[PDB]
Amino acid sequence: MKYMITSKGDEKSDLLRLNMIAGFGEYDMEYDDVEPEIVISIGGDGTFLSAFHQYEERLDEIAFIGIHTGHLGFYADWRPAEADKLVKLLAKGEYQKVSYPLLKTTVKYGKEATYLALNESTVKSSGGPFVVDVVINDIHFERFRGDGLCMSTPSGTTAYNKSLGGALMHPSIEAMQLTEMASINNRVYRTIGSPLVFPKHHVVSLQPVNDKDFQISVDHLSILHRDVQEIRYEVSAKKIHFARFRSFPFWRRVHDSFIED
Amino acid sequence: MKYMITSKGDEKSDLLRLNMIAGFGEYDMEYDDVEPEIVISIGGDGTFLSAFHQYEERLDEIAFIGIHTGHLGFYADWRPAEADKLVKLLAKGEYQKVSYPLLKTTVKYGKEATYLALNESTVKSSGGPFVVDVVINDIHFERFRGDGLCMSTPSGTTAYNKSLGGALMHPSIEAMQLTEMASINNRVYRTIGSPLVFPKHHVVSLQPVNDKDFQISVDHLSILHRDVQEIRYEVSAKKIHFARFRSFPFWRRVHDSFIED
Amino acid sequence: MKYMITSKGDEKSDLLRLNMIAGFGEYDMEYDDVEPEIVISIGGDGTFLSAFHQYEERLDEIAFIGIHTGHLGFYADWRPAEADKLVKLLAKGEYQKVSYPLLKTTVKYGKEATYLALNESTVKSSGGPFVVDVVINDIHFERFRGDGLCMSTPSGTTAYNKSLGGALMHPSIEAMQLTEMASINNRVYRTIGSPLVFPKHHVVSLQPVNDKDFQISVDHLSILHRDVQEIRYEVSAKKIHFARFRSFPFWRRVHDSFIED
Amino acid sequence: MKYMITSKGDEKSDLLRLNMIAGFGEYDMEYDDVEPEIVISIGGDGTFLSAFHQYEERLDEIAFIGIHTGHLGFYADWRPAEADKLVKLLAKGEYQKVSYPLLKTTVKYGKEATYLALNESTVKSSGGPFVVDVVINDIHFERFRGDGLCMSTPSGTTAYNKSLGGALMHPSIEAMQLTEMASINNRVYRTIGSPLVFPKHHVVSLQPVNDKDFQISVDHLSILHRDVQEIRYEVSAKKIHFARFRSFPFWRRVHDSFIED
Ligand SMILES: Nc1ncnc2c1ncn2[C@@H]1O[C@H](CN2CC#Cc3nc4c(N)ncnc4n3[C@@H]3O[C@H](CNC(=O)NCCCNC(=O)C2)[C@@H](O)[C@H]3O)[C@@H](O)[C@H]1O
Ligand SMILES: Nc1ncnc2c1ncn2[C@@H]1O[C@H](CN2CC#Cc3nc4c(N)ncnc4n3[C@@H]3O[C@H](CNC(=O)NCCCNC(=O)C2)[C@@H](O)[C@H]3O)[C@@H](O)[C@H]1O
Ligand SMILES: Nc1ncnc2c1ncn2[C@@H]1O[C@H](CN2CC#Cc3nc4c(N)ncnc4n3[C@@H]3O[C@H](CNC(=O)NCCCNC(=O)C2)[C@@H](O)[C@H]3O)[C@@H](O)[C@H]1O
Ligand SMILES: Nc1ncnc2c1ncn2[C@@H]1O[C@H](CN2CC#Cc3nc4c(N)ncnc4n3[C@@H]3O[C@H](CNC(=O)NCCCNC(=O)C2)[C@@H](O)[C@H]3O)[C@@H](O)[C@H]1O
Repeated sequence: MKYMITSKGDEKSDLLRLNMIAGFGEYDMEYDDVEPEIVISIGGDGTFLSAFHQYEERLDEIAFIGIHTGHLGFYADWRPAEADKLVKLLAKGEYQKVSYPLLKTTVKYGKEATYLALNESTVKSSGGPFVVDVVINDIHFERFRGDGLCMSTPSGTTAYNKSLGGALMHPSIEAMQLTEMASINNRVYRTIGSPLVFPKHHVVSLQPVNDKDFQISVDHLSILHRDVQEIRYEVSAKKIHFARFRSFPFWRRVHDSFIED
Repeated sequence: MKYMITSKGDEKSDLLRLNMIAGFGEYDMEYDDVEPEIVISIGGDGTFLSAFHQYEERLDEIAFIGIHTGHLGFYADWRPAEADKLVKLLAKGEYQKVSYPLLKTTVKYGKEATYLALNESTVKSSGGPFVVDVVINDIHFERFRGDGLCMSTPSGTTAYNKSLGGALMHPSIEAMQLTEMASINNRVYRTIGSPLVFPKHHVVSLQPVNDKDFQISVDHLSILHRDVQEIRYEVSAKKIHFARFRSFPFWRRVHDSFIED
Repeated sequence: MKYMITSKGDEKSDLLRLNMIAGFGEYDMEYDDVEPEIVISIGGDGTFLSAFHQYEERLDEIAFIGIHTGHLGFYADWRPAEADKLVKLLAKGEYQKVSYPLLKTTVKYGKEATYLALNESTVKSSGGPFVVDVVINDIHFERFRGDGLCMSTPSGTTAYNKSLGGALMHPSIEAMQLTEMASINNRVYRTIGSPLVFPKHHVVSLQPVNDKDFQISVDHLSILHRDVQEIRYEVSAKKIHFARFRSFPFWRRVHDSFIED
Repeated sequence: MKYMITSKGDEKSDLLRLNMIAGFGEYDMEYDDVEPEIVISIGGDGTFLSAFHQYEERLDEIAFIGIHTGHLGFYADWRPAEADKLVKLLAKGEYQKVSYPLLKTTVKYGKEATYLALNESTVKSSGGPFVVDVVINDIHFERFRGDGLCMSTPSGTTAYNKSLGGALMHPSIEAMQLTEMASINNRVYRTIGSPLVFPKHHVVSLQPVNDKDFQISVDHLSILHRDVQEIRYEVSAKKIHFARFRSFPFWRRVHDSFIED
């Protein structure tokens, strides 16, 4: 297999990467960071998100693996001490692939840009008040006034979405979840309050009310967009694929990350 | 079609029912409350939940319709003024069927009882402290200490689940959602806090820790169970079917019920 | 000083109590559980709440001290290993007194009963729906529909109130805090949602709307009241007094109980 | 009395102001915007906050009055139709003064700046991750990681603080309330979660952990501070004073603004 390895870049991660490369040299494994079939991320979830975005144009051809060199990362399945066992198992093709859903964000102006999110896409104002109309499948649902909005994938539900009161969703559910950031609610201004969970093929559109400039973040890459006509969220047709070598169920992963491990 | 009509029993609902019966008499419609194919509920969501439980043994043979005689009911699609138009459309078979998921609860003792919920199943203590171990697909996930737990269907997400901070979920998603009621969280006792959303085929089991008596409510029918070994939640294979005569999208229904109408 | 010692009653607490009694015998200390001036509670916060209610008729004549024999108790200032140092310091009168506010609950029928709470007073229905009008200083404020209501003292804010989303309040603030349990909020039914913090001399009255039977709990002593006309909450004029031998600030106590220790 | 009138500046507010000025001309009232004793704000709460900050250096010499020309403003006690009755009552000195507490924020660098807030002071990062140590009366209480923090006065509790889950506090309570914005909570990172309510003379200090640049907002005036050593919050010794001409209790004001009016 062609493979590549990204590192967080501290001394620990860089040496783990060099040692795994040396270990891969003893098998029919070619290091190739243009067209890898296996992408190994060594670091944390931030490192793993950067790896996903480096290869977002070849998701259907890649299985990802995460090694956490600090504390547990949610997209990590290996500790550094297990890296040799990983090399051997990867080499012998001894794995099954697991797929998580992805979120597509489309930004239109006055022209379009699309982004793929593994965790979430959020939107805030570029300074002034944040006010958008929320339109669900072309039905006007609410006018949102507040700090911003967060649209999460299932595997993203344990990240920013969790901090905003959202529900944790198992990743086999093909859905996206919208959570509010500090909405205004009084007798004049009203939002639903609750997180909202949307299935595949529903489209959630945000439409400016006054200011048209927004800070849009996709997995914490945050970009100012000007003259925005619409921001459209839907579950992507594209999926990220994971190499899985043993059972590490999602709910155990949640348990280990939030309850005790 | 065989049909029947349940009424909340106030003067308004009883007369609407008699007038609809008279209207049905002018078509090939037989009143039959043993084996109806159409069940019409006139009242509110409580009335509609009672209708569902009166016929839970023939869900695959029945389409339900709700008329709200007070303010909007979530399971209601008609106002009383539209009852004549309903009679005519029902008679001419001018409808499509829509299915919502259901929740199955199994209670084992030391012997089993199962219940079907359209909104939710909740569990509390019979007086003493409520303490259960939460086991997800045979994996011990947390020990819950607090007031109780609520497992909601998708259409139930807008009911008790909403009041407990849960996410609102579109009913095409085959899932159930677990929410906490006032858990204890300190350095000794820890729960996940967040609502949890489970797909079809996941089993959530509650296991007593000390007290074995629980008050279990299914759609607000609340029953004391003694000597409980286990309470198991899963998405039912059974579905409730609705007669639909026009588009009334779920998110518009949410909008009309919580934002403005 | 006259003193007494209550024990949780496990082997550990009973022996600690006997050893402290023996230690007190070596000083001008008389064991007296009718008119103690010092009440020592050995156990947990439940034990300490029982001690407070055993002596609620002599609060102005008593300083309380808590020993936690299990993990940290919020009303506890001593570990069991420090009991000897406690005996010596108590005996030599080497302490300052600290006062926390208390909550008064009055229940009227059709006749009155009053209770004093150190943590909180809550109200629920005796089975049926819970619906009360909330009246603040004779001003109708909201009609509450839901599971119940919790009125907390400042030192109670870290207990049930915390689990219900309430704010943690420093105990020098003479106030009470009202929190909701799972209110219904839709276009027909509306509550404030937020916790409410009331100063001394404000009166919060709950008035039945339909059912007149309520389960009222004061520090987890829960009693059915029938034919209730009114439930009135106000900050008590009475205060619980603590013996303090060293600085153990409230916010450090919070830190140690919820963050790390 | 010397008085001045600020207007939101729309046609409606400017004409109300001119008509009130004309009405004041018929009494012993001098228009003076350098040293007014009465400051009348015509507009909304934003207008009223701007009036407060225009005169923050003479709070002990000023009574404020608010007129809301749009929907109810929380700092507003008059509708535009009552402006004549206001002029007459103000002129004849027919009023009592009411005082609300204020929040003092001190920012130190490496040099100090202080600000007075009527609603709240918030702190966020200037872009990068927000990470501060929270120190309460020189006791390290938690390391906060998340979007930011909000410190609210009592009258501010119904504003941003409310949107962040904070408790609503009656303004006679001399306190400040700290609320979190989307904190990270997992097995590695822990915050208290709950709002915290501090009495007079407690000092809450925020200390940078890595990045030293912060966006600090005081009543929605938002300013970048660089090279920050510390941000200190305490209840101000200074108070804003209101002219009151009739009873309009705080809890009725809350009721009218959030429940119905
Ligand atoms: N106010 C907020 N509250 C909560 N989360 C927030 C907030 N703002 C942004 N984010 C999330 O940061 C992601 C991106 N950063 C790497 C990551 C992750 C991750 N992904 C998952 C997952 N799928 N499941 C469970 N845990 C996960 N984690 C865990 O978050 C912790 C690290 N993140 C933070 O410090 N963020 C705060 C600002 C700084 N960020 C970064 O520079 C990049 C590590 O523990 C990591 O393991 C974004 O995508 C949001 O989601
Ligand atoms: N603390 C609580 N907070 C919030 N809900 C609670 C709480 N406790 C129990 N329940 C729910 O009551 C259901 C059952 N009652 C009929 C119904 C409904 C319904 N179903 C849906 C739906 N699927 N989507 C959107 N709205 C829905 N509604 C709307 O609730 C309002 C009526 N219910 C209440 O007064 N309950 C409080 C106790 C009294 N109950 C009853 O005697 C029977 C009407 O407005 C009705 O339209 C149970 O199943 C829970 O879910
Ligand atoms: N759903 C709920 N969620 C959260 N609390 C609830 C709930 N229902 C009731 N209560 C509280 O129980 C008190 C009374 N019980 C002894 C105590 C305490 C206490 N007082 C304080 C304080 N002032 N500050 C910080 N921690 C405190 N604790 C800590 O609570 C833990 C123990 N309590 C519970 O298991 N209760 C659940 C039901 C069983 N209870 C009891 O048999 C008696 C121990 O850790 C103890 O240290 C009542 O008064 C409420 O407040
Ligand atoms: N995410 C957020 N969620 C909730 N509040 C937020 C958020 N961010 C900032 N703020 C608050 O805005 C204040 C400042 N703006 C004028 C005011 C007020 C006020 N003060 C009180 C009070 N003491 N009690 C009850 N209601 C009050 N209101 C009511 O807020 C509504 C208007 N405010 C907003 O649109 N803000 C969002 C951004 C735009 N802002 C402004 O350009 C200036 C009107 O209804 C007004 O009446 C700041 O100081 C925060 O507190």
